[PDB]
Amino acid sequence: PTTTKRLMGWGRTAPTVASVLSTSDPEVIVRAVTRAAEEGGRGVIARGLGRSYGDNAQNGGGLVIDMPALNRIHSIDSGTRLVDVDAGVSLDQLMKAALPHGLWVPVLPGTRQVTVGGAIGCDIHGKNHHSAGSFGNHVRSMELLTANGEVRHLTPAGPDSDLFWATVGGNGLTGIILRATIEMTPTETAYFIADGDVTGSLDETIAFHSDGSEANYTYSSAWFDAISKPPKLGRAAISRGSLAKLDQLPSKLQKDPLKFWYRKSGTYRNKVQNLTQFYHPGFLQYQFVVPTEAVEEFKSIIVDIQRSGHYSFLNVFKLFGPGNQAPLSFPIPGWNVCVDFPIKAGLHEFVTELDRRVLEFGGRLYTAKDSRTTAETFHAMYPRIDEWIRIRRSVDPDGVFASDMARRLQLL
Ligand SMILES: Cc1cc2nc3c(=O)[nH]c(=O)nc-3n(C[C@H](O)[C@H](O)[C@H](O)COP(=O)(O)OP(=O)(O)OC[C@H]3O[C@@H](n4cnc5c(N)ncnc54)[C@H](O)[C@@H]3O)c2cc1C
Ligand SMILES: *N(O)c1cc(C(F)(F)F)cc2c(=O)nc(N3CCC4(CC3)OC[C@H](C)O4)sc12
Repeated sequence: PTTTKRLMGWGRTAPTVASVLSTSDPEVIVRAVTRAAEEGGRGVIARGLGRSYGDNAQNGGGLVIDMPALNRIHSIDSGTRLVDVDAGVSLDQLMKAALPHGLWVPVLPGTRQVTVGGAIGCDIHGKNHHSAGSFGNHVRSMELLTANGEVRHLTPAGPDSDLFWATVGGNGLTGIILRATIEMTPTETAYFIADGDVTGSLDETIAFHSDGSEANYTYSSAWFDAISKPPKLGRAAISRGSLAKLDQLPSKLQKDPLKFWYRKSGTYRNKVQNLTQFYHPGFLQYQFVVPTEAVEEFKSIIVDIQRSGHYSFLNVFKLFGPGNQAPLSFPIPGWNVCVDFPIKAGLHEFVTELDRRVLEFGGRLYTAKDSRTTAETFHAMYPRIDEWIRIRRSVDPDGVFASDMARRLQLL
């Protein structure tokens, strides 16, 4: 039942207070939206598990629908590879449910604690982006509650393709997704055949990813060094691989294939690994991508980070593949970097500086990772933003759907 609560992003900054609804009944959500439309307060926004670091899933003064309560899985079909799920279904929940059927979650982020609705809302990406694209590429259909109380059937190629692609990466600003059909990835096992490599510099890391080699693997990411001075800066521990076939597993693991003095270094070949072993090996979360061809410019950001004295120990490096049709979708082909800055004096001035260099080089920031950037910067980082706003207003003219991010980045 609707009640006032303090809500925060994962980064635990900029708290605001809102009214919160938690229901497993789609009809209560419809009535709440229609009621909010007829009364027109500060607005409605859907919330998933709250794994975004910023302010996209909160609406100070308004209403927030806690979506995790709406978590029924309707059907799993190995033949079509299709899965019909409530937007509040967890990726962890869906994984556990679809694995015995031989189906794999097509895009897996760093944590399995995200809703389908939040996966779509931020168009999440994973280690397999260069081969699979982002989460939006794998949504066959979705049911979207709009400001007028209508539930719209949306498809990537069909009649409402425009609303579909404005919803993907739309950060809940086109309405509340109630339900989706996801096309899962077929798999024989829950294991990876993996290669490990180590490089000695930023240049080597770049070159390693630049020789067409990435096409040999479905999944690829790397940790890199952001603390050492050149020539050691950028040296990386690269982890690449693909889902194993059954005949590639040792016999001891073939029993249960879909189950949930040596020198130890980062170089190995054709290693069989489970999900934990392949993935796993306050703080300002910062993520940016610059275009592939902007190699020297990308290098300059990494160098400047190191020179700045802001020291990040947890950094992820990935080469993104082609993007998709969503105007607000974060990934573009090019160099993606996640960095974790300990909060210190001068950090905020520095990230402001980083934002503008990313802007100049043709790059963008991720909505799931931001709480600080300015509206003029963000608009400029997404060339299709005005096209998106026009679509958003067509389905929500009176601004029934709103969030702290939407007011901050002027997305209404
Ligand atoms: C440890 C960690 C690792 C991560 N790794 C990755 C990664 O590798 N790749 C990556 O892309 N992201 C990553 N993320 C970010 C995360 O995947 C996204 O922020 C995701 O959107 C969070 O899902 P959520 O269910 O918590 O949604 P929330 O954070 O609650 O909300 C996200 C947005 O989606 C909207 N939304 C949520 N549910 C609905 C719905 N039912 N209908 C309409 N709109 C909705 C909200 O309005 C909000 O704008 C990571 C986060 C953490 C904490
Ligand atoms: N950046 O946040 C990031 C990018 C990618 C990639 F897909 F672009 F390559 C992948 C990625 C990832 O796989 N895991 C991340 N984690 C964040 C920190 C971590 C591990 C997972 O450490 C503990 C905490 C619970 O999560 S970030 C990431």
